[PDB]
Amino acid sequence: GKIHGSLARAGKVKNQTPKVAKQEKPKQPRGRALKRLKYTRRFLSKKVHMNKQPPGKAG
Amino acid sequence: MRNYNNFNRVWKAPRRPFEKERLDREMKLCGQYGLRCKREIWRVNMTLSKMRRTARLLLTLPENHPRRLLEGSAIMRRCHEYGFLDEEKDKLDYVLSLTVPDILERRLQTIVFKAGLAKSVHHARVLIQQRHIAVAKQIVTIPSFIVRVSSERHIAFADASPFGNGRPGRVKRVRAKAAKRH
Amino acid sequence: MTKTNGQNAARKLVRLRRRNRWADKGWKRAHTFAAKKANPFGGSSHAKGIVLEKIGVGAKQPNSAIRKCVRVQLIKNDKKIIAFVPNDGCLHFIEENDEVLVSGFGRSGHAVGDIPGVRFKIVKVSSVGLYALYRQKKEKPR
RNA sequence: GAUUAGGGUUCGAUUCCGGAGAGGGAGCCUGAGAAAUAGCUACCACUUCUACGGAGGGCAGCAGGCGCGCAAAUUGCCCAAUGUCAAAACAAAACGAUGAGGCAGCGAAAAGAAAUAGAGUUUUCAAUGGGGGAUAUUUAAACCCAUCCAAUAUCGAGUAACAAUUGGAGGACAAGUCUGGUGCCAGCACCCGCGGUAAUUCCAGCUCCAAAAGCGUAUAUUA
RNA sequence: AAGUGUGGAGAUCGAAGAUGAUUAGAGACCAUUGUAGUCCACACUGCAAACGAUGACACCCAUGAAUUGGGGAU
RNA sequence: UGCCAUUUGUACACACCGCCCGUCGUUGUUUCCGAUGAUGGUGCAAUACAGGUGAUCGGACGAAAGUUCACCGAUAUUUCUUCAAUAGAGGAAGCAAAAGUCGUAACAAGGUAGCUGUAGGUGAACCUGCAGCUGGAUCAUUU
RNA sequence: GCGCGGAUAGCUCAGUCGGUAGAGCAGGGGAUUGAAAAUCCCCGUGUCCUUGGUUCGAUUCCGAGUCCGCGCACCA
RNA sequence: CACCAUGUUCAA
Ligand SMILES: NC[C@@H]1O[C@H](O[C@H]2[C@@H](O)[C@H](O[C@@H]3[C@@H](O)[C@H](N)C[C@H](N)[C@H]3O[C@H]3O[C@H](CO)[C@@H](O)[C@H](O)[C@H]3N)O[C@@H]2CO)[C@H](N)[C@@H](O)[C@@H]1O
Ligand SMILES: NC[C@@H]1O[C@H](O[C@H]2[C@@H](O)[C@H](O[C@@H]3[C@@H](O)[C@H](N)C[C@H](N)[C@H]3O[C@H]3O[C@H](CO)[C@@H](O)[C@H](O)[C@H]3N)O[C@@H]2CO)[C@H](N)[C@@H](O)[C@@H]1O
Ligand SMILES: NC[C@@H]1O[C@H](O[C@H]2[C@@H](O)[C@H](O[C@@H]3[C@@H](O)[C@H](N)C[C@H](N)[C@H]3O[C@H]3O[C@H](CO)[C@@H](O)[C@H](O)[C@H]3N)O[C@@H]2CO)[C@H](N)[C@@H](O)[C@@H]1O
Ligand SMILES: [Mg+2]
Ligand SMILES: [Mg+2]
Ligand SMILES: [Mg+2]
Ligand SMILES: [Mg+2]
Ligand SMILES: [Mg+2]
Ligand SMILES: [Mg+2]
Ligand SMILES: [Mg+2]
Ligand SMILES: [Mg+2]
Ligand SMILES: [Mg+2]
Ligand SMILES: [Mg+2]
Repeated sequence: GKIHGSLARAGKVKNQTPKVAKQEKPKQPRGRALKRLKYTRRFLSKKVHMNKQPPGKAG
Repeated sequence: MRNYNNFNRVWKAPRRPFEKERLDREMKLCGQYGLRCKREIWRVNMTLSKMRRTARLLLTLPENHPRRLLEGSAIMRRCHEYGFLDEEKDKLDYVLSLTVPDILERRLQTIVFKAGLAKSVHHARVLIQQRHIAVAKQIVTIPSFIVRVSSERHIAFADASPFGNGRPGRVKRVRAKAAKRH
Repeated sequence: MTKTNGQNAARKLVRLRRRNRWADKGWKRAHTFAAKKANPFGGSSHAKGIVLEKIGVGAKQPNSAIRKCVRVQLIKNDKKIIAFVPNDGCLHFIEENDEVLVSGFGRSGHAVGDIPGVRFKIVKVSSVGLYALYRQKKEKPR
């Protein structure tokens, strides 16, 4: 038919999302010490890619 | 309702919140001076902006004008008093050349790092806020305390601090209780 | 060929400007009263209404979906409007005869892009926030 | 007041000044001053008690109540201060009244200051708040803050579990050619656009970015 | 210009309409006609691509053919 | 039937197998007209008129009750005006939505050059008459 | 008021004058497509008011009776 | 100067 969506299909993708849970991951420092952690990695530990990702299916 | 106590704002957020040149300078200023947030930089912007604006109004005024002799000798006085300008700089054109790291060097977090009372600039901010530094036998717990020139001689440990001449702090004292029950 | 000088020509310039400000669609909307008397919200924000029925509004070209939205009838002035329900799901949190807190969305009543003829938005259903129900901060009463 | 190079554009129910009103509308008395309303008379609209004969009401005072709405707190303590009134200083058997006005409770309207760690050789050493409490101090009385863990003699961080969040990662606009799912569906997207079985944009996990005790959104309004 | 009113005029072209034809259809173009109109008088209308898509009045402004009317030299 | 070059026009750009216009169907929306229905205030001025104020009498026990008249005037009711809201059979206009129908009007000399005004005709884009315009498909041909 | 008339899938509807049921759309899956729309194939499928008299059996016959339309009436 | 009307939706 002309329309392929319905009100009955509401929340289709969010229901069938496989429901992964977050992992443990101990807390980062907060406040002034988190700015210390930002500064030491992007400056003291030497384009600059802030989030370089490992190679995937694009190459 | 009938309360006339006044209050204003001391900082201002920048136009253009994502400038890659500006965001890189301010992360250097949060690292080189041990700052909590970008807002502590932004009041140092507004503090210096107001000095840079009044001193630029007074140069529109001629010399031997009443608002430039008075109140132009006030803004050169508070630069010399707080260490913003050394005593050679007396012409009022040097207030227009002040920078944000010229003001951030005068914070009590920086002098306690520069005088030698702490290993790092993040050691200094802890020891101020944990009541160890007295400026004139006055325990100052504010890191944004702008130290005057005459106050530099008298920064030391507090007389009530365990690092000075006071009683020993918590980890010795709660251990001295545990050795007492035995 | 444009305007007048003259040291005594200020009444001409004051009259000239007050008529040409009516051509400004921001000045004219801020100074006429068809702006609020036809606004379904009473010149305000976030008006409450009662859900009447659920509608699937099909998206405009080149997009193709049906947008899940309710038709609500406001309480302050009894005006029927159609308002969008934002997120994946979220008509499962709305039943008929529910009180909903409806804001506009975006563009001062000018129908944010894909959805045709819908210019309001559900914020809060049954006095609990609709985005809090989506992220499951809390759940519906009764 | 907000914004503003300059010229401006807006907001001003709201603390100070003035004007007006006390449910609507009149009309008066008394007084130096009222067309007074915690004064009177009447009508209109609502309205409470009655033993049915009758008698009363006026929170745009302060607390509250119901409605109305997108939308705004305690039926709190006190005259200690600021004042007003007045036959009146305080004290002495012997404390003038004050919902003016203070004070506290609620209170992320908006503003200041600021923790959530430091230091060193897997492994230790020091710190001091949040918080418990006082010979007490504040206070009218409490509260708070401030001071303190012996002055002969005062509790306490480790996963410091005493655990930061809110929005994003195609572009503007700072930051992933990562992995799983769905397959023009579900949804996202202010705008441009994403999604049609290899999604830089959806739903999620990771990892980053931004601001941070804050941060989204909506409607007004200035640039 | 079309249009309207009242009188004239009514040659030609001709909205409407009528016949032919073309066409899948032809309510169109093309052919033959033909009413109102076209033309005049007196009224009315005031709707144009009423254009140079360029408001009016002054000022300054380089060059070479021309052109229309007036004036002056030979 | 095609291809290549030059000139020119174009609203075309996955490029004429392009683009595109109106009527008609379906769905949803906001206005307007409309017999009739109806609401809240103003103003206007008309009577009736509560109370009071002043006056005149009164004088129970100087001075109450009460007369009478004037004035200020609430309220009630009616008459039109005016502002703001509102129901309506029916009749329309507009807008918005994934791929329904009919033609093909425009864009090329778009196959009758387009377009302005006006007048009349038509399912519908539109055609036709008259005078204009080039924004034309001609800046040009008795020197 | 009487008479003429019609009820068969989710809906709509054709019937051999008295031997048992036709499609189509709506539905679920494929072919097709770059995904769709159209299009083609294949699949679920209608105890026929209620029933009687019962032709070997009433859907198909006739008459009773829900349903829903149509022809026609005081008397001067 | 006979006639010569049209090509669904996104996307590449
Ligand atoms: N189209 C909707 C838009 O939403 C806006 O609404 C609001 C927000 O979207 C917007 O918030 C922005 C935020 O988006 C943006 N990322 C950063 C910015 N600082 C925020 O601004 C807000 O937050 C700061 C706190 O720092 C406040 O000081 C500031 O006054 C406030 N405007 O500021 C507005 C205040 O709530 C406009 N009100 C509206 O006119 C506009 O049309
Ligand atoms: N209150 C007056 C009512 O107007 C009605 O008239 C309605 C229609 O005649 C008229 O038709 C509109 C039309 O304006 C517009 N041009 C197109 C639109 N589709 C139509 O809409 C109408 O018809 C469609 C059905 O196709 C419906 O879906 C739609 O809800 C309905 N409003 O719009 C009117 C409502 O918007 C009826 N005559 C009747 O209910 C009554 O007269
Ligand atoms: N919308 C207001 C007006 O509608 C008219 O046109 C409208 C319709 O006549 C026109 O109809 C078109 C039609 O052109 C074409 N032949 C077929 C197409 N399916 C129709 O489309 C219409 O109908 C379908 C639903 O049937 C809708 O999904 C679609 O959005 C809508 N355009 O679509 C337009 C609706 O947007 C005027 N042409 C136009 O001026 C104006 O847009
Ligand atoms: Mg201490
Ligand atoms: Mg006042
Ligand atoms: Mg009244
Ligand atoms: Mg109150
Ligand atoms: Mg992916
Ligand atoms: Mg993600
Ligand atoms: Mg021919
Ligand atoms: Mg002829
Ligand atoms: Mg074609
Ligand atoms: Mg066709």
